[PDB]
Amino acid sequence: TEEELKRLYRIQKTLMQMLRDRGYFIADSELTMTKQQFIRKHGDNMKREDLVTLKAKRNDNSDQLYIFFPDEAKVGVKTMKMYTNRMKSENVFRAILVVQQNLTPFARTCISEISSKFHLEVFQEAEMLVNIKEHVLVPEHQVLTTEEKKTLLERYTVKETQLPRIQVTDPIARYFGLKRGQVVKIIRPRYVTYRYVV
Amino acid sequence: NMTYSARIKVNVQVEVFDILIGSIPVMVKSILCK
Amino acid sequence: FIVRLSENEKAEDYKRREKVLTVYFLSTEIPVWLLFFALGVSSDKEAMDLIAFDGDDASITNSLIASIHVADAVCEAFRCGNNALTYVEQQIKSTKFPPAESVDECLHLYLFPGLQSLKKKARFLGYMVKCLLNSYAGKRKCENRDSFRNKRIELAGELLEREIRVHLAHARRKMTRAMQKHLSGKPIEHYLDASVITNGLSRAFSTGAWSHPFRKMERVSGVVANLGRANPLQTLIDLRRTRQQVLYTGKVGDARYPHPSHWGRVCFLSTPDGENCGLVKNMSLLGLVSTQSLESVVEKLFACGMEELMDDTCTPLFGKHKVLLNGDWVGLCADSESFVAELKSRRRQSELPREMEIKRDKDDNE
Amino acid sequence: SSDLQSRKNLTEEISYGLREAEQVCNKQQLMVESWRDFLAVNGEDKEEDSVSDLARFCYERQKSATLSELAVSAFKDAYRDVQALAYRYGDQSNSF
Amino acid sequence: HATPFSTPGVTEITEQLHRAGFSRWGNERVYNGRSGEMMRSMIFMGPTFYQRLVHMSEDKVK
Amino acid sequence: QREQTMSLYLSEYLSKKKHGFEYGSLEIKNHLEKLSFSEIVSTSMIIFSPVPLSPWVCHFHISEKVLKRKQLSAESVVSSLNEQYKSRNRELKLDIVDLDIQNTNHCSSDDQAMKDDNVCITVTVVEASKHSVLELDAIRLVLIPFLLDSPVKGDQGIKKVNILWTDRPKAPKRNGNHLAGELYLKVTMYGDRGKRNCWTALLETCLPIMDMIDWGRSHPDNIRQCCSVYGIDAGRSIFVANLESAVSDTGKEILREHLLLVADSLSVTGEFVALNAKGWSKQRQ
Amino acid sequence: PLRGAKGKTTTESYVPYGVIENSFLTGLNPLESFVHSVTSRDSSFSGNADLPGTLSRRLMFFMRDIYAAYDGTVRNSFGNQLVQFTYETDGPVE
Amino acid sequence: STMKFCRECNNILYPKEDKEQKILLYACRNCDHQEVADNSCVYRNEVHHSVSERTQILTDVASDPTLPRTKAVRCSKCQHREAVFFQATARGEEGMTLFFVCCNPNCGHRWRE
DNA sequence: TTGTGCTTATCGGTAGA
RNA sequence: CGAGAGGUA
DNA sequence: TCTACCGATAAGCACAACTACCTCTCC
Ligand SMILES: */O=C1\[N]C([N])=NC2=C1N=[C]N2[C]1O[C]([C]OP([O])(=O)OP([O])(=O)OP([O])([O])=O)[C]([O])[C]1[O]
Ligand SMILES: [Zn+2]
Ligand SMILES: [Zn+2]
Ligand SMILES: [Zn+2]
Repeated sequence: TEEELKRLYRIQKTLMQMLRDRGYFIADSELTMTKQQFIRKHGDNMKREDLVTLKAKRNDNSDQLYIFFPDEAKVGVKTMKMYTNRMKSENVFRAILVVQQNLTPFARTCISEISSKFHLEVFQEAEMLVNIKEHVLVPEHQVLTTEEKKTLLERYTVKETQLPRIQVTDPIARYFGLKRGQVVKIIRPRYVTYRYVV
Repeated sequence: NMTYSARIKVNVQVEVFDILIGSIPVMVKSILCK
Repeated sequence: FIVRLSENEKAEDYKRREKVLTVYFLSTEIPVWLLFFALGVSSDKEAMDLIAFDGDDASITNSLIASIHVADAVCEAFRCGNNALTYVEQQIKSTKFPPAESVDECLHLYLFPGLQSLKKKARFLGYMVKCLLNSYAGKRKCENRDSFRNKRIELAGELLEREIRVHLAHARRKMTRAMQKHLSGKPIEHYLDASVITNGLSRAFSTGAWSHPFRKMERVSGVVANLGRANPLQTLIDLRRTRQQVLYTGKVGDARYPHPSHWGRVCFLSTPDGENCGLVKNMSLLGLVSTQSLESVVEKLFACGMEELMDDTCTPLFGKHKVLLNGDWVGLCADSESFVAELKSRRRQSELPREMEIKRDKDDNE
Repeated sequence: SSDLQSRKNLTEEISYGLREAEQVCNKQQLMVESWRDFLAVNGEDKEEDSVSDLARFCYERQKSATLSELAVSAFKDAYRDVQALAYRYGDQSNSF
Repeated sequence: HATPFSTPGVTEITEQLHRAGFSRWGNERVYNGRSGEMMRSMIFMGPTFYQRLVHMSEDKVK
Repeated sequence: QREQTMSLYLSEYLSKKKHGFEYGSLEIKNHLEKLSFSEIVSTSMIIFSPVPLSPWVCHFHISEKVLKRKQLSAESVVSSLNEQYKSRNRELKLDIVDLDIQNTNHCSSDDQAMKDDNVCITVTVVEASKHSVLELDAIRLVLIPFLLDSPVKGDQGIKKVNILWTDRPKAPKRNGNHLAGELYLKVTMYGDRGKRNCWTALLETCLPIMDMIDWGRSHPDNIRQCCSVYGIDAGRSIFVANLESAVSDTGKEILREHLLLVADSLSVTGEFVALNAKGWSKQRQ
Repeated sequence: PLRGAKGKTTTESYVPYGVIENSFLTGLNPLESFVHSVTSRDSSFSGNADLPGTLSRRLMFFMRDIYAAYDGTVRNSFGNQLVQFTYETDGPVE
Repeated sequence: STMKFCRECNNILYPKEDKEQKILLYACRNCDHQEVADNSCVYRNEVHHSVSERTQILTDVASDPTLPRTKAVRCSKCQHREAVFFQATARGEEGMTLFFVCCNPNCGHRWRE
């Protein structure tokens, strides 16, 4: 079953790279590690449980995101309820669910009904095999802050609506964890452009 | 500005126990043409 | 008469869904083996001998076995007795507008009227099934609409004939309606209308709309055109044209490019540039159109040495080729080469009609 | 051409060039997966059969699309040299 | 004769035109009508059959 | 789209070995190309052999030349057939429990002996002491058409793979643009009408061979799904490249600004809308 | 191959491919003229001309509302939507 | 795919299996006649993939793919970089060997790896 | 004669309480 | 006032 | 134990198939 082991290794490496790109203080030990080290530090069987860690932001120690790996596929509402209870108890506001199959409509309703309280992200194992950011076609993406957004809107004297739009379902927005109302700075290989997440 | 046609006649006998049907246009230099 | 090779949908389960042979006769959708055994056949071996496939293929054998099984399951004890005739009579009588004739009468004047014998039409059906199977196997090429070998033209003997027939039918309907309204409650010169046909012909010639060969409504245009007096060449080339009726002339398809059958018949170098390119074809200088022959060539063909077709279905053919006259099986010939040579010699001596085509092909052996 | 002899030489050269282009097209048509055993450097006794069947190549080409495109490309490549003969057999004062 | 599929050869046409006292290629030396000088290159001249079409200039004025 | 053209580029570490690129491309083509079992078997027949508990057994005779050409063996194809049977197992709605396949170079078949170098593959059905499978029509119409369509090499998703040479690829190299030639592969896959994308399925098939395929340049040839896989910017770049290629093939010279303006105008809302009225209405909405 | 099938296993469609050794000066055989006419029948302006017009109309309906403003940005007529922040303008003296 | 006719009934026979006899027999549904079978063969078909009849000419099915072309290897007899490469077994060697055939119309040279 | 959408609608088809 | 067929770029 | 929405696939129906002109010939 070494194919599953290397698949999980690639998934973990891609997740760590995404977290480092998003600024969650990922150590170089977890980034420069090899497959031999990964399987030596794992043991006999991981059962998709050792990968569940908790990462906090570099600038702010209060903000933290926990990656949860489900024990089995075709997850239902009981696992979602358990995850929500765990997040409420541990007082965390972000979580990443690396699922195997597609979610159920009831799971979608549950995750959309409590989206205002906490924000959740769902990623498939087929999508996290190749790093999207590490590609020759994808240019550099820079997320702007509130002050930068205000200065950009004041310099051109243009409303946030009158800007090029990028959907939330786009792979880059989910890679950077972008929410609605945030603008990004794109540098093309010079002239730059800005996209509004709607 | 009229039609160059020829009349058609056939005898009809009604039994209980040559009439005119129509005119067909005639092509020039046909079997019936001056 | 249509024989179609498609999968079985009537009384078919999930496991048994494969191509079978069906017969579309008088909108009845009857199996082919029931029709075979109804036409004086009482053995499967004789039916297989009639359909002389003469090839090794698994799909054809599977289709034949499926057809036999479907025929067996449709009617019980269809081989013994006249059960097939009763079944086909019931199928015919179940139509929306069944004919007033019985089963025996509908099998004579409706099914292959050219063959008087009840057993010869079974052989013709077997030949048709053999041809269909050979075409399906790929040994025989299918007919194409671009070649002039499969196309016939009609200038005035049939183009105005259908208009005359429909106008006469309308006049007869009006006359009988007037008679029914007038008799109950007179010379024959008043019942028959003398202006309806003339007005219809005038409208057809003026508006240009002509009756469709296969549809009562949806009159086609472009049949009757005008002439030009700019120069005599224009009126000479306007009187010599051929039109191909294609739906949505915007996408003609294959019938736009010259065909090898256009050799010496129509001009492959002069076509009207535009939307109707390829549809209108100018006839060549040495172009003639054959008319209907008045004399019968059956006696002359039998005098050359052609023998009559066998009435019994038990006697097969060894090397005797098939003789087809206007698509009708008229007899058999031992050697095709000498028969064709003698027929051509008789034709060249003013003993046969000059507008006759003699075709001898070694592929179909006919 | 300058005279009749030059015209005859040009006609013969054009005929030979067309024959060479056809031969090149037939050779290029063999670049398929069915002739991998023949294209290999080994001992094959069917070398004469590949050149004896000349009329079958046309039928095989006209029944396929990729083969037809490859044949067209090869024929154009071999016919560029044939077209390049007008500068040799043409005069400077030629209007065309 | 000028039958389409039975056209005479170019050599026959050249010989026929040469026997008439003109150049074999159909070109003749011409002189400019404005200045009188002789042109360097011969001009091909021949009585071709032309036609007049029904389209007129005054029928298109709108 | 049903064709769903893809594009995969080779890695740069194969240049160290002599003729490394050609061998890598050939190995990839041999790995991820579909080869049906019907193209390998020459004669298929059913023989009444009679605890086996199988009234009818299926014989599939395969010549050794085809196996040598395709670099396959009898054990390999038997294992592939077993894996295909045990993977989906959704068809063949019969009273069949399992299915065991045997291999024998010589079989006791006296019907024909035209080929002496052709091995025989015997497929034996398993019945739980019943007569629901004793019929021949069901076996012939279900079991025979099923395993003949089961692939022995590659997966069912990939239709055809061809090796092409290019000089101006859509995805350039990182920084070593000195070379002016590549030997990338073009992959055509059947159109997945479901929610699963063809790119994700291709990523799963290429798990045994990951380092050889350069995933930093491989991109789908389609424009719409590229925006969903890699992002709107990658789709815009591919669209600009395709527009430039079309303009160059048309024989005309068009400035870059016009093409860039068209590309930016057709992707204002983060999605390449169509030129019909529906796309304009959606963009305005 | 011209006679329907090249000796039968039968054929259904063909892609014509022929080479004419003669030229237009020496004359053309009737079969050569037939081949040339078949090849040249595909050339027609009005046979395929609706596609360029439809494409031009649908592209104009998308691109006619794009203009550049006094601020240097490329705006849109509907709601002053921003399309490009800066025109490319390789030669910016304009 | 193998059909036979009874010598007494002259009708199609249907294969069947007998539990007590443990042999293959053919019987027709019209007459009670069960004859003995030969070779114990009930189906035989040559595997052919010609399911698309009268359609392989118009549509390019690509039954015979073309060999790939490369521009990296350089020929010896001529200085032409374009050549076709493929894998095929040798006369007696075991394994796959990469070959190269020059694409120059005037060269016609082939060589191994 | 096809090329895209667009709406039924029509069967399953999974969870799911 | 429309409708049907041909032609010009 | 018995649905409630969700999904894949016919199906029947729509709109659309380039511009600017000039002619005849029924209404
Ligand atoms: O359907 C058409 N649509 C459209 N926009 N223009 C058009 C259409 N059909 C014809 N045209 C116009 O005609 C000319 C064709 O050029 P032509 O035939 O008058 O001259 P040449 O030089 O091409 O050919 P010859 O006579 O040999 O000298 C097009 O320009 C087009 O505008
Ligand atoms: Zn065997
Ligand atoms: Zn019997
Ligand atoms: Zn060389």
